[PDB]
Amino acid sequence: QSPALIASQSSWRCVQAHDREGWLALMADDVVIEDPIGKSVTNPDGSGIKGKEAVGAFFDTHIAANRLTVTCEETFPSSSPDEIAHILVLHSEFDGGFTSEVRGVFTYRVNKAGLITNMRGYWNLDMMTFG
Amino acid sequence: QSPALIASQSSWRCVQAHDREGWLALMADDVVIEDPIGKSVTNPDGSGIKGKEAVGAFFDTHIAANRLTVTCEETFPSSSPDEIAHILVLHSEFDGGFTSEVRGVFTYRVNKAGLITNMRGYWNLDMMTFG
Ligand SMILES: CCCCCCCCCCCC[N+](C)(C)[O-]
Repeated sequence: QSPALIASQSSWRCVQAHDREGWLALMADDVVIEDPIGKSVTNPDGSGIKGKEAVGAFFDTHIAANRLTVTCEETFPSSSPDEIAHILVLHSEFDGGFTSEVRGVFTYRVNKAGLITNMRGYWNLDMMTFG
Repeated sequence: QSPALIASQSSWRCVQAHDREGWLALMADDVVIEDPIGKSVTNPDGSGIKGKEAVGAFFDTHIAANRLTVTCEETFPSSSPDEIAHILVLHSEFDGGFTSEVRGVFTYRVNKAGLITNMRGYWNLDMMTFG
């Protein structure tokens, strides 16, 4: 498996399993998570979640006590072992009850070491479904 | 329509019409086209095709003698009006009836003037089909 595919697959696994230290272990010190790209509830100023401290902070307040499910519908390798794209379905479940789901394209970049430098999501709240 | 969506649709129109100057007019002077991301036939050194002079040369090489079609299977807005992703199928025909086809994720970014700064493709020669 390419470094990008390993990292993205390991990323989904840690998040779903609520593995804080495993998730952060996948990340470069200079990581930027734009989920989604542009201004949204999960990217308030559009500049993304920047650095492992911020990423852990996000996990703590927004993943720790919430159920998240990630379904990979399709994977698109590039001609670089370090860059990859996927069609993912994100399903979130807050206690007690409120659900949201969104389907979008997600891009990942890793550095030479195989650590995630970028995760970028193409979706918006107009595309989201609620229950 | 968003600037990103407008620019991407216009890119498809220009390339299919062999409109070299119209295509270049959609681009920022700092444009980088990575089709695909990473080293390949259409990205010789993996650093992409950089700037309008180089893009014009790329057009002369890979588009001017290509019966090229672009089919948009699906579009994925982000939360930025300036960034968007699509699943595209690019069908080429060249030199006496050779045909190639690739289906992949293509991301586009525009600047504040709505001009394309980045076009990036997730595909590799291994996912290409022929005839
Ligand atoms: C079998 C190898 C042939 C190389 C594939 C043909 C290159 C076509 C490039 C068409 C232009 C693509 N794009 C994204 C700029 O529109």
